[PDB]
Amino acid sequence: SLDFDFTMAFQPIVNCRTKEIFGYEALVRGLNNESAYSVISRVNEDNRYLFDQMCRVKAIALAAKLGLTSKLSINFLPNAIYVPERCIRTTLEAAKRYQFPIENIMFEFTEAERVEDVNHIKRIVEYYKSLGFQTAIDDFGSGYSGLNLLADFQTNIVKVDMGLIRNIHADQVRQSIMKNCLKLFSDLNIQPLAEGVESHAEFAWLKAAGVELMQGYYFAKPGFESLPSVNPEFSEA
Amino acid sequence: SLDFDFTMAFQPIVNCRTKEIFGYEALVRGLNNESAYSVISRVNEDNRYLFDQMCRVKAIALAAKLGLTSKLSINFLPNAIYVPERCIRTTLEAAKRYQFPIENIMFEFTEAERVEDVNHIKRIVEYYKSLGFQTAIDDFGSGYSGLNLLADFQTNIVKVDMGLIRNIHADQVRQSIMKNCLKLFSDLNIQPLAEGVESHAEFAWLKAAGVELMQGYYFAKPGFESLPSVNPEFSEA
Ligand SMILES: Nc1nc2c(ncn2[C@@H]2O[C@@H]3COP(=O)(O)O[C@H]4[C@@H](O)[C@H](n5cnc6c(N)ncnc65)O[C@@H]4COP(=O)(O)O[C@H]3[C@H]2O)c(=O)[nH]1
Ligand SMILES: Nc1nc2c(ncn2[C@@H]2O[C@@H]3COP(=O)(O)O[C@H]4[C@@H](O)[C@H](n5cnc6c(N)ncnc65)O[C@@H]4COP(=O)(O)O[C@H]3[C@H]2O)c(=O)[nH]1
Ligand SMILES: [Ca+2]
Ligand SMILES: [Ca+2]
Ligand SMILES: [Ca+2]
Ligand SMILES: [Ca+2]
Repeated sequence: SLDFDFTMAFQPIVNCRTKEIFGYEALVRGLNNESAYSVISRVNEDNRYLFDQMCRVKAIALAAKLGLTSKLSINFLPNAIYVPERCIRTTLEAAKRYQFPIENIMFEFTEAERVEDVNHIKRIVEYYKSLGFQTAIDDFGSGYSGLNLLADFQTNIVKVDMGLIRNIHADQVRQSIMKNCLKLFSDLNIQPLAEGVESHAEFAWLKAAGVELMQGYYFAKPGFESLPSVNPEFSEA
Repeated sequence: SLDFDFTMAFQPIVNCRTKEIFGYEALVRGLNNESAYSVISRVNEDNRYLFDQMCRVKAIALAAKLGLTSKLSINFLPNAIYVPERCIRTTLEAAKRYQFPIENIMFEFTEAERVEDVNHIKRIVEYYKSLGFQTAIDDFGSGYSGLNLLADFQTNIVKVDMGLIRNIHADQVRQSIMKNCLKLFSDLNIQPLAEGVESHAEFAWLKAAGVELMQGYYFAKPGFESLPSVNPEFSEA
């Protein structure tokens, strides 16, 4: 073990077709709502497995304490940790003590590590899918999270990076990128999710294009140790 | 300022529609055909801009000595100190002295390894296009080189990474990625180039799906200080 402490904020993912909440992403904060980066910047190589586990337990315990009945999304620590089976029971144990279905837990793989050689996140994704977890590719269209991931394995969901979503209602290039990626997603039976939606104009274009799942300040900012309600402008039109 | 010396190999790019050679990529080799990895291993921060400039001039001089009449494709090294604006003169002087038309020189931009700045390699790409150079995004669909690049700037050509190409006649996920990227490249009016083609089966599929420009061992391996001829089996049907 116990070097430093932190907690979670939660940000809803909204199904714009049914206007209900698909789930919440768990986002780490310091005890006074300090930033995620200011917490993760204290995570080094020696306490990576401890911090990984504590994030998982902390997100599961808080979501359950707050009464989350939809999905809980947890970023998988990008550091390609090994023996994917080692300390997966620490996540299985936590979900059992809070009676939280494995099937309601989605791990988001945000590949952005030091070495561009680690395709064996495929081993981890296929293992986690075998236990019943949902899976997502995070930050698709940025960093390392690219087509190279889709080529070798497919997750339930792909979170399109907010760089690709910003101002898309009037950016012809991003429009074409998204149009052709959605058909790719459809061909791969993968569900899209647009992240970082900030304005109604982006929302309205994404929804016409066929995206149902969306996340962003437009719907709700992350809520410190709380499960935010979603913007009235969208939930009543 | 020459701590060591090297030279070049050249590998043809074939336009399979017109059945003629589009150009040659210049690939650095050791003086005894040592690997490009072995030559770039000796590049540190101190001799970065020096090595770079030597690469471009060496490639132009050799190409001109060997009698190249088509395009010459040069890799723009990532971490190319990211401040070119004035230091393109050495490339412009070399092209003029060896009477090599600048419009037949293509630069291949493999990555944006200055991610603290956003428009960084966009700044360079637009500058070299403004001079009349050809440009290409290299290793598309692998590594850090992907859709995030296409969203903010467009080159004349996008070379699709051979990881996405490998065994594509057999791999239905890769067939879908490529079908939908090809239509995206069409929408953006970017000419696709398939890299690393190794067999006929791959070539025939890529050809049938509308790729014209291709490169790889199936056509010819890189030629040490030479301009290799292209395999007769593809040009004899
Ligand atoms: N400009 C903008 N930003 C938005 C919007 N909606 C959400 N954001 C923010 O984007 C980030 C998405 O999280 P990420 O997973 O892509 O990066 C995350 C994630 O990669 C990483 N992280 C890694 N492991 C984590 C972990 N166990 N728990 C929480 N965060 C973790 O911390 C990074 C910091 O994210 P954050 O909390 O500051 O901001 C959120 C979120 O508040 C939006 O609409 N507009
Ligand atoms: N397995 C396989 N490899 C192939 C095939 N066809 C070509 N290759 C090779 O793939 C590499 C494509 O070059 P790249 O730009 O994608 O990576 C290049 C490039 O990023 C960099 N580099 C090489 N020459 C450079 C140069 N002159 N200037 C700046 N950077 C250079 O080093 C890497 C290795 O060059 P290489 O000679 O060993 O291999 C070539 C090439 O010889 C193929 O069909 N199968
Ligand atoms: Ca995430
Ligand atoms: Ca993300
Ligand atoms: Ca290249
Ligand atoms: Ca390449």
